[PDB]
Amino acid sequence: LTVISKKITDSNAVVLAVKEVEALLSSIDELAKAIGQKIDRNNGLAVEANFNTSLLAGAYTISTLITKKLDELIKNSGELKGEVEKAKNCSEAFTNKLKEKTQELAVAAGAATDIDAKKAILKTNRDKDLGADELGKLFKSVESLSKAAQEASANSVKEL
Amino acid sequence: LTVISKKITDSNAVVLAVKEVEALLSSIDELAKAIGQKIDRNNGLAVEANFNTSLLAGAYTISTLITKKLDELIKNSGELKGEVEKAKNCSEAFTNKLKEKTQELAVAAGAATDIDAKKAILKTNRDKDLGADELGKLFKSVESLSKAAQEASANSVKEL
Repeated sequence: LTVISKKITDSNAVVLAVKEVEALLSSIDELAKAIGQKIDRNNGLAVEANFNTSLLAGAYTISTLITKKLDELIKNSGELKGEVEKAKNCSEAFTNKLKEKTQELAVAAGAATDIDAKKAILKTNRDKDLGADELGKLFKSVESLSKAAQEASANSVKEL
Repeated sequence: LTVISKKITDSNAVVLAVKEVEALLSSIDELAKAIGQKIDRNNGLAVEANFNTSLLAGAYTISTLITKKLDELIKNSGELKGEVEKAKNCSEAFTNKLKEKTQELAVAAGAATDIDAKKAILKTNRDKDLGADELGKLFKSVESLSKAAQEASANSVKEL
């Protein structure tokens, strides 16, 4: 069926666009892993602490690409327009909190401390006041948008 | 058709897994954008140079997650097993080159220069000798694996 085909196609590009953002979110989690680290030829990472300024600059730029993908998805989001819009607003709030905190996160001579950096990009830190709180709100909202997997998978399992 | 359904499902999880890696690759490109930068409350990023050690540590950890996703995909890759395996080998070569270059990329007190960092993670730098060459080989090979879009899209456009 032509329309039934076009439906499996629409719900396809929707999960695709959402996974792209999940993957960008996952890379901010890898960045948190590299807080106060250096590449280590035997161990992968060794400790080289209290120099996280540019590392944070890279989480900032990734966060602005996530907002962009959330935003472009809205026009193609269909019934999940609502969930996309609240996903994107979380992403903007994360980016805005990092910008508020340049005193702690944007330190001269590279030297944003590990303690401050974890308060920005480590979902699980106890102190979350430099962006970490918003990062977690953004994961949860994108994880609820990813309910679009059940939506699309049911589209194809319109075999009944 | 049950089997024809199962085929649209298989080719679905294949593009999904590939987009996840494309997105992880794209985040290394954002990291390159933040080479020698800091968050800037008016401008997004301002210049704070020659302190890129941990930033590079984060590209390292992301690169090891890409190999992992390429590797897990092989068992579910079907006819594109061949293209997945050469994608993963590029990813391992990128990660191995970063490890070779700890003298330049893993500098004490945070201070890996912008010049050396671009030779590792900036696809388009002229000098590519600290990983940048392998990063580009990995993009191209994953971009050819993403030919799995035509594969899957033709599966669904088995409407004839």
